Amino acid sequence: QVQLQESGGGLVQPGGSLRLSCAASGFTFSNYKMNWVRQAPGKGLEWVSDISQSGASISYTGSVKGRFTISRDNAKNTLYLQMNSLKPEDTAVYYCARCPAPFTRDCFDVTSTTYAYRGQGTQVTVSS
Amino acid sequence: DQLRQEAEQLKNQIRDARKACADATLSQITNNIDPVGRIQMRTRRTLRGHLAKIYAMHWGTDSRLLVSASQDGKLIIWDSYTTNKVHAIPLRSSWVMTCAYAPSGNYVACGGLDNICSIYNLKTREGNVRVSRELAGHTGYLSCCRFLDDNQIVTSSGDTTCALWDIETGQQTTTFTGHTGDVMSLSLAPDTRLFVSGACDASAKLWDVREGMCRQTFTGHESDINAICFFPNGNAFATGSDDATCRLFDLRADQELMTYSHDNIICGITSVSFSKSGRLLLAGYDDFNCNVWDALKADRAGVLAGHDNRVSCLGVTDDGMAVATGSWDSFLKIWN
Amino acid sequence: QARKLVEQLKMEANIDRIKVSKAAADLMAYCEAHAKEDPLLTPVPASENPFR
Amino acid sequence: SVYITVELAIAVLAILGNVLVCWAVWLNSNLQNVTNYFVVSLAAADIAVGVLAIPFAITISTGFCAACHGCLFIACFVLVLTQSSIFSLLAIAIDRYIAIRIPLRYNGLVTGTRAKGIIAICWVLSFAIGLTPMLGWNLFEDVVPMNYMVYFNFFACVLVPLLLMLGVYLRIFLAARRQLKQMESTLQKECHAAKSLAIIVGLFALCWLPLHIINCFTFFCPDCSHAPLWLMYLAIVLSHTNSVVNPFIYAYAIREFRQTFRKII
Amino acid sequence: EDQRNEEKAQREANKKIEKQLQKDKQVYRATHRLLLLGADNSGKSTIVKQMRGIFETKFQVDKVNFHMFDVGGQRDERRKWIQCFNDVTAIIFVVDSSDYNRLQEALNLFKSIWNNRWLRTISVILFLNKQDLLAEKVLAGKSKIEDYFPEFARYTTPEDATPEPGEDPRVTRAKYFIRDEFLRISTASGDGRHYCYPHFTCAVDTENARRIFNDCRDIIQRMHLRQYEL
Ligand SMILES: Nc1ncnc2c1ncn2[C@@H]1O[C@H](CO)[C@@H](O)[C@H]1O
Repeated sequence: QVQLQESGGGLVQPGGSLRLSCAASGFTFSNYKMNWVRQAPGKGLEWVSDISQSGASISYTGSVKGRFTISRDNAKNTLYLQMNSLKPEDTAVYYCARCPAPFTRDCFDVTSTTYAYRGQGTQVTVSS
Repeated sequence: DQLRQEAEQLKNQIRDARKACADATLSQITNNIDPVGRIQMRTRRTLRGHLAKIYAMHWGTDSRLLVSASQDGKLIIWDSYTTNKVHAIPLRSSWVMTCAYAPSGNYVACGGLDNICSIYNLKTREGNVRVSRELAGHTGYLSCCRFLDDNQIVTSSGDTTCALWDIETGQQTTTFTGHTGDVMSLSLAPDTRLFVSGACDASAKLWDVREGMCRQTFTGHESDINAICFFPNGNAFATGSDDATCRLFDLRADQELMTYSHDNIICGITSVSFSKSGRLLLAGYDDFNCNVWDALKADRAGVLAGHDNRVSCLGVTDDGMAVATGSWDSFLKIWN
Repeated sequence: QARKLVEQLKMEANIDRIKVSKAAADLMAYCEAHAKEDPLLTPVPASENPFR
Repeated sequence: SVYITVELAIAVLAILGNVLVCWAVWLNSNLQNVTNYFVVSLAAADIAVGVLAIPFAITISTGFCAACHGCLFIACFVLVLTQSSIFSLLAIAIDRYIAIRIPLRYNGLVTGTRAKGIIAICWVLSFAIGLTPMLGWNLFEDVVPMNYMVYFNFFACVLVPLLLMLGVYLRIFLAARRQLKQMESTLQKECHAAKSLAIIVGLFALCWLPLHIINCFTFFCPDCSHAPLWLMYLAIVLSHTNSVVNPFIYAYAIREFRQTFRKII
Repeated sequence: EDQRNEEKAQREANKKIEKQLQKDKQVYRATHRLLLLGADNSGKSTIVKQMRGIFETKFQVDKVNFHMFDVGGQRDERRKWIQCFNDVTAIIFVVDSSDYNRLQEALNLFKSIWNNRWLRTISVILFLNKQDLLAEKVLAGKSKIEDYFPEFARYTTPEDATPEPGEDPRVTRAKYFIRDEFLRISTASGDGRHYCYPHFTCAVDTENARRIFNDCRDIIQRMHLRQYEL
């Protein structure tokens, strides 16, 4: 009953804001830490962001630091990811995966096309 | 899109069918039975002689001999009635994951991260115990290499593949596929016509050895499945999920009849087994203590205690006269 | 690819079902039958248990 | 004399503490190892010395009047047991030194058979030294050769221990500093380590010196008549306090077994 | 009691089993184990000179034995089989320092290892490979760290510098920036129960075994001292 659907996404010119969503279903949302991952064409997956259980602590990747705000709404079970001031090279299919063990801080959720707690997908591109 | 929608529609239909024909619940219908009552479990023997932490154990057919192995890379055949080292077989690979005892008692098997669980004999004609056959063809590690008879061994790997092996040729005769993630534990049925496999994707599959295909599916957990045990009646089975909760399903109903969990516990399960009568359900945990759940009232009858570290395995005898547990402390215990 | 996953969903869906009430009743009146021969439920007399 | 009351109170306290530690060993397997062999041997020595010597000490103190060689027997017995305690302390110190000096080869150099070897060697040495007077070298001061006392017990077989363990623990402190300032406020870790090692060595020295120093002074100054019997008894009770306190040092307040005896209650 | 004559044979078998198990225990305790790990194709197979689960290596050093482990036959998934290594003496982590893109993945893997429940109490030796390759790349200068990492903009080499001949300020800056990132990861939460031992190496070096020896000695010394509660 673990289901993960990813709203938002599509086409937008460079530097044009967006929004994204990952509303889980069938598991205790508040007990896990979330992640956002992506994979551009001709390249494997890669960690992007994450958030602790309560949202007190956050992290980011080097490239997009200061451009994306990752917000977790525990009550509504929907995890946002604001997209700001895009760059042409950031186009890729995006996912949303809660790493396996609840009540911890260790995660191995970027397996090569083998993980099972990953959302379906969403498409974002940039063009003139 | 032309197939994802169809899959969603079929899944919704299956869920609706499961919801229907669900009048009342097990807790609602069995609430008028008296509680089993507090139990007074205690150790009637302890087993020592290992070199490292223990991983798996298994009872024999005679309910008097049990075999277990440890990270040290050794197989020890004990004797509960009169504690004695019946045998001590060290494996070629110091690593090991599971052990099994043939119903005939004349063969055992075990494997580890080397991805080959080999066959070991115990009725040596000359007089020396020697490995008989090593089975190769699995890619990942092995998390269970359960026996079937003197010449057939069921096996589940860490590479989402389970297969039944013919020992004589040492070649796979059938391959089971379909599990998304890693398969961890498997258990046979009393009629040896079906077996259940739990995988690290919050789903356990029911199969058919003779035909080799998935007959049904069950999904009621929020994490991977760590252990699975078959009900003696063959109409149900329990699974040990890492999400700190044990759930029970029924084949005929196709659903989850009742679940065991509490806020007192925040640790995932490690091993599960059933009592001979079925009322008692033995559930392991990560906090060195093994609970006992009322399999028909969702209550706890009083946890055991007195083990050093993480409990790795667990089991009950064929006759149900004793319970054995292993842990990472290199100790083996036997309870009343 | 998924042409077999959809078929698997189909075969899994198409199967006879048993009401949970009857399932519970017939899973209860087996622990209500194998109670006399239940070792753990009732402690065995000293002669019964070989302490092993 | 309250002397009695004091000595028996110390003896019963020794009984309590040492039964506590031995039972704690009985009630765990992780606390039984090659190292803890030495701790349990120390506990056994402490038991024996307290239980038997202390009543023997008071009985000899009561009066002898030259009743043959029974007093010599009791005196040699108490000597043997006390020196067995001393040698147990020295052995644990040596084990700690080797462990902290050669960690890699420590496992292969400290075996169970070897451990039992040092325990047996320590006990036989204590016996073969404390039975020396019977060979023919012949209250306790009233009867025993003070020349033997000074030139065998104090000047050699309690100084050599003290010096050896002092040097060993100094090397331990140096190693602690090496691991403190090399890879890993630091002005407090040194203070804590110094406090620990000092307190232990100085406690042993304080609880075992007074009696022997008064013995040496009395041996060397015949014109100096004698120290008061209350001084003598204070030194005696100090030695028995060392016997009581060894567990108070060793594994008690170490946050490792102290928790083990804490959970039982 | 004639049936007890079989109990005699059982006792004899017990005696033989424990007689062999004594030597087994001695050797097993004497042996020392090292769980190797690192991204595939990162100089792993070539880190050590080797003159002495699938890939294992035995090499004596000054009358001390080591048993290195390189499990490299399974799939990418690691959430399960890693838990079976809760009692290793130490870990050796090798990363190809020249792969700027893959460096972030290596960083995240190391963080997950450090914060893993069952590995919370294991210290890890750290090997950084291809220092010469990184030097060549940075001197060429076509690429840049600033491309992938922003913290390189305002990083000043620490007062604890220790360069060698040829190593310029730029290459020293890069080396110590990577090392300081790893050290920050380690120090974010250590609890004093485990640390990391940074090192630098090429693929034609030999002192590696000595470095592992020294690291193991220091870690075991610290473990004993901790058991002394200082
Ligand atoms: N002068 C003395 N009076 C009493 N006990 C003594 C004396 N000299 C040595 N001992 C004994 O030697 C040990 C040193 O404390 C104790 O057993 C103690 O009783």
